[PDB]
Amino acid sequence: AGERFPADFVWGAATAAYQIEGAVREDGRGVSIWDTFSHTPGKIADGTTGDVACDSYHRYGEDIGLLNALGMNAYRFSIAWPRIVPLGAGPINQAGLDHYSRMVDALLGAGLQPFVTLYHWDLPQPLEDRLGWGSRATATVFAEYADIVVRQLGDRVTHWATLNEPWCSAMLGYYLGVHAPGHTDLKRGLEASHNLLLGHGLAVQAMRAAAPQPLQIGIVLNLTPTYPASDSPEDVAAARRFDGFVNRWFLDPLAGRGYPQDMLDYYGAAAPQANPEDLTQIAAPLDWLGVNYYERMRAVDAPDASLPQAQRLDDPDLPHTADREVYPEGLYDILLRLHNDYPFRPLYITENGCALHDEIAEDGGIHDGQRQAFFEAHLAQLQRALAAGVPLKGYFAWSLLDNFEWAMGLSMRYGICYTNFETLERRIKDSGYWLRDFIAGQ
Ligand SMILES: *[C@H]1O[C@H](CO)[C@@H](O)[C@H](O)[C@H]1F
Ligand code: NA
Repeated sequence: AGERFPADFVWGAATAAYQIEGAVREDGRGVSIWDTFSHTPGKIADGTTGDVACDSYHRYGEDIGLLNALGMNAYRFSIAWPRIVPLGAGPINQAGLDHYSRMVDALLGAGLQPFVTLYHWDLPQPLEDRLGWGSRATATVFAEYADIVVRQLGDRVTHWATLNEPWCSAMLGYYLGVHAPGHTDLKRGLEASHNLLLGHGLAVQAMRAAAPQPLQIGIVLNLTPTYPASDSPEDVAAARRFDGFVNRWFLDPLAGRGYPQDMLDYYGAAAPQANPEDLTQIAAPLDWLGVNYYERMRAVDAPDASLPQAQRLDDPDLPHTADREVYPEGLYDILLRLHNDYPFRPLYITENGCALHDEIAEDGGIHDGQRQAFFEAHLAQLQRALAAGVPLKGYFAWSLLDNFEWAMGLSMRYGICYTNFETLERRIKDSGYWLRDFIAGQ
């Protein structure tokens, strides 16, 4: 494959508001489901919360300094709905909009294109009190929030994503209970998935009407390429079920193909009520799709397990990070599939990276060679994808800096920059210097 990326390729790093900002009560911010969840004893592995995190509400200028030192040309970050509409449904908080306005101006002044995520999991708690993503009304008010934000910032921000990883919000938040709000019911999770998709579609339409200029609007999906452990009917069916559970359940309705019928049959009475009107809304045309990629699923049939009755067959020969199996070829596979089998284009890699047991060494650096190798290998797969015609326009490393990693708290470090959570000092890791020098060469 090729050596060089396009001259106008987007090179960035990514964060999310609750994971980095802190300042959870400042300047009118409301309570989010992640404030409630992280303050519930036992939900976070290490007793931490997002109360301070990286203090990026006050220290985003330091984050900009890091992006500049890395030679990036873009920054993917989220806007906290609790800062914009603290009650979820209700009046706006101009102080919240002004904060992000200043941030956007600081990014543009630095030559960093803002790639804004509207929803990165921090649902206002008052909406969860009224069933959260279990209620259609949450979709409606999400679109109202999207309208307000674009009205004020859309003169400067062209590239917007509605949702980050609706599979996580629905299935981890309402079915498996490991993410906020922490419910454990399949029917509620599937209902949440529909109202997330509906909220996405309503927001796209609202954003286009509210925008002062044409916008490039996408959605961001985690995708897991799935492979049967054997060619038996049982294992192949398990792979199809897992592929439907994570990938096709979201890709198909967004593509105007309805929900996948095999999954509707498998889910039975737990499937949501989806009329043709909702599906037309959900398929609101998009300008790009964001792909979040870390891992494959090598599936074996698991009849006694919870739905989708498919377990991972571990490969001890493959490298593992602090929390995941490394399989770079899956990134090529999933992109080839999107390019040839689905209508979304162009594509951005909106999240890719890894977690390691990073420490500051005696010399002062962070020697994260496995993370450097992770980036090198995945970037090579992107060159293969580009060679095959995949319309890939950018890449965002997850994450700019170590941050609050959801149910694992501050204990799971994904940064290309190290965060000292006691002093708030950031330091570039060796992999970040590698990205800097690779990008500079491009
Ligand atoms: C994508 O995955 C990373 C690692 O688990 C999370 O920190 C991000 O919030 C999620 F969008
Ligand atoms: Na390892």
